[PDB]
Amino acid sequence: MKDRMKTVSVALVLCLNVGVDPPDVVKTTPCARLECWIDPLSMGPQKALETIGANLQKQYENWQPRARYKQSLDPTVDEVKKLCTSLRRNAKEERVLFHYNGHGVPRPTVNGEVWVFNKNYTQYIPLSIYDLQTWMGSPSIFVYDCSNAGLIVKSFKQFALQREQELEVSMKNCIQLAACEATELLPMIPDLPADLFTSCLTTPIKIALRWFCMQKCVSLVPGVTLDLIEKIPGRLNDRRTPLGELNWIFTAITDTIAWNVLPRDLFQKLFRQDLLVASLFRNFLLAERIMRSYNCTPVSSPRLPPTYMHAMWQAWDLAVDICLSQLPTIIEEGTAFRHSPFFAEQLTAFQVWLTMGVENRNPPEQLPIVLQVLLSQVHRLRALDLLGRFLDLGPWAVSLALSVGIFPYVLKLLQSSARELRPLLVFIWAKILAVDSSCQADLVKDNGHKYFLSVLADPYMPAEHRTMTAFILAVIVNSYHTGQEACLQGNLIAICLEQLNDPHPLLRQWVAICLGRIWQNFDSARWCGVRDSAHEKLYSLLSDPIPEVRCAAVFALGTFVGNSAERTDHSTTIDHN
Amino acid sequence: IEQIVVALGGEFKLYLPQLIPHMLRVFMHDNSPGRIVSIKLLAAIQLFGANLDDYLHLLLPPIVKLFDAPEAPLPSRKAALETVDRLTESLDFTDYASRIIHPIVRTLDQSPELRSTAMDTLSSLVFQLGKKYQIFIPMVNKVLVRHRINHQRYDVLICRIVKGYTL
Amino acid sequence: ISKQLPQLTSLELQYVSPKLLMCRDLELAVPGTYDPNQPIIRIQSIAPSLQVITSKQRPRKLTLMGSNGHEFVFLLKGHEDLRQDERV
Repeated sequence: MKDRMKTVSVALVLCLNVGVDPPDVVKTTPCARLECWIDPLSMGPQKALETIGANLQKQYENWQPRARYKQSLDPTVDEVKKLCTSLRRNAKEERVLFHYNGHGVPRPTVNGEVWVFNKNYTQYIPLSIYDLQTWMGSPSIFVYDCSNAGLIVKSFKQFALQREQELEVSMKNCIQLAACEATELLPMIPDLPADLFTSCLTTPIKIALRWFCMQKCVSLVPGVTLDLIEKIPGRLNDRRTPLGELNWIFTAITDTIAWNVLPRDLFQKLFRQDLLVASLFRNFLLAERIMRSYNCTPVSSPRLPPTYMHAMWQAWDLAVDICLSQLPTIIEEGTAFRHSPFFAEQLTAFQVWLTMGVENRNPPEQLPIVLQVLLSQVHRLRALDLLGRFLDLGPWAVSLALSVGIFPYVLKLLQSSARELRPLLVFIWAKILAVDSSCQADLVKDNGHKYFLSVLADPYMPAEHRTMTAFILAVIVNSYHTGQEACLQGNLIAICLEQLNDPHPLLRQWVAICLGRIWQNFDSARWCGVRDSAHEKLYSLLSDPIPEVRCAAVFALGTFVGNSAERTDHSTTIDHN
Repeated sequence: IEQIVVALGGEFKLYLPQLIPHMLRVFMHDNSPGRIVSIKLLAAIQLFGANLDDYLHLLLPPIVKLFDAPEAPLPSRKAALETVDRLTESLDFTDYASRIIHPIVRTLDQSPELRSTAMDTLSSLVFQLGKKYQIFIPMVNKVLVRHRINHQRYDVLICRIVKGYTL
Repeated sequence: ISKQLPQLTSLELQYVSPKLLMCRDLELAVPGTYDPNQPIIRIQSIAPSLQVITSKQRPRKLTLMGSNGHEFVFLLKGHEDLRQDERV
């Protein structure tokens, strides 16, 4: 994934204007009023406007804390221009997010204009989409929360085409999210927040539980209501509290659906390049599913096929069903929390796939879920074993596993003190390196070699694992000067000599091969070998019963002799002997 | 009922159960000349829309039973076929593949009038399914060769599914 | 405080006094209603919100729900001695 990118800045434009309704709308008596989970009519206009502005920034910060956030409450054209220009100038070539909420002004127009205020707050001033596109740079992502949001997307694409027509006399990296279709109105039901789309995009679990509590299936759960949901204990980042497990499961399920439905290139583009974009698009699926039931249809710039009917959603409905059943005892009687069986059953299904599915049939559906449990101390061992078994089928399995995004996870487990992960990691890395050899650099830059070395020096390790470690080391140092130097600093020569005479033949062969490779086009290794009496022992393999060991020893000797760069008479004497 | 449906949005879901029994009684016992009440009721069910998610298993059987019977008049049969064709655009028909495909194939024989409408309805389903249709490709083909039924739309889809494309 | 103050237009009992919020079916009679001849009327519960009249003194507008079935509205004053009114 070479085309890395980041987002650095966020601009929050809010056209709220509390207290007055625009001419277009007539509202019911109860009506929906919550904004960012705050009732604007229980306070004064200014305090409510500031509180909403702060809560929105907090909610956005939940998903991206390392960014610069700037607010713009009830603005005018000049302020918007200044803010956008300054943000673009500061960001340079990184990505920028624009967020627009228009719940207090008239609906968009067919001419490609959106409304803002005037300095006196007595009129609505149009603002052309063309100028807004002009002030913003190429890499950008837009979010619209208004009634006829589709018109904005259509006009944006029209002007993007026009800017190419007028060049023959910026959509190439722009993303857009919209809350409605060009001819639809947002729902206003008293039981829902008045900002459904942003709530779905920024606070998935809260609205998910609130929606679940409103369905006809809740009859299967006794004594669960909204008040209990209001007091769910835990934190969104503590994977052991009740409230963190749900977030974990939600992430896993959405990632699985996204991988299963979309084509490869779009999945790589949207779900694996940037964290904020990935989170937004993952919540987009929940937004779609929830809003489909109120006669509404979100829209996006890179169009995606429908996903509201995927089977995995059923699984979600099951998990919640169990978790909320324990709430009364947990909250009232101080009972302990019982962890869910979701991951165990998913792993069981993945295991069931392997027994019969050797052939190249449809791949399994639980690969991303397996990839989501490597870094948990409970399921680490079983998941690693199953992954190792999967990777052995053939090169196609390795290619698929690399494509789904497994590389960074394994590279992070090398920095662990546990003594049980050694053989599993050795097997996985051997299988990976057998196919793609370009990873060697990434192994040396982060000093992973240490790990493998600490396994090759132990005489109690079985011979097969030692052979695999030797193969890994041999592949690492081949045709790579940095690897040569780094492994010489580890004194691989002495360890190679120590185990050169083991009964196991292939171990001898690979040890000889790596020993010959290390001092290829590298004089210091040759000096070390001469000083440490290496070739004298190596001569023994010249009479081994097995021919392949003989050939490996001959290759090692030839490489040893080749390094002699016509140096002084001592090297000449050794070469002649 | 039509006007109320168009008035309320997604909230109509909270009152359909109270009315479902009366719809079931109409389709079962209807003495009207030519069964014009049923046609109007189908016209309304066409509007019902993205509701009916939790009750598609109650209404669907009767409607099917309408367009396979040999004794009923043709207009009602066409109305039922068009009703299913319209409903396919918003709902999901993956759990009832066998419960619509078999009656359609049965109705194909013994009547040449409903040919074009029948296969117009058929092509519609094969598009909400893709790979999930493979099982049925041979069987229906046997009936297609006997009466030599042709349909550009249905033919393109089959080729794309066999080759791995979609539009 | 001078700038924070003017925007307080209402008070929610939950941030102010949960004790009153928890109250239910008390045996205390509604203030200023006891008569030794008529039957007694008790406070069923207190409403959750208080409305603050915009003035310098900022009096509240409390409302109670009696056991009889009718609401009783009151004015809650602070910084004001109210005994000379009783005598008068």
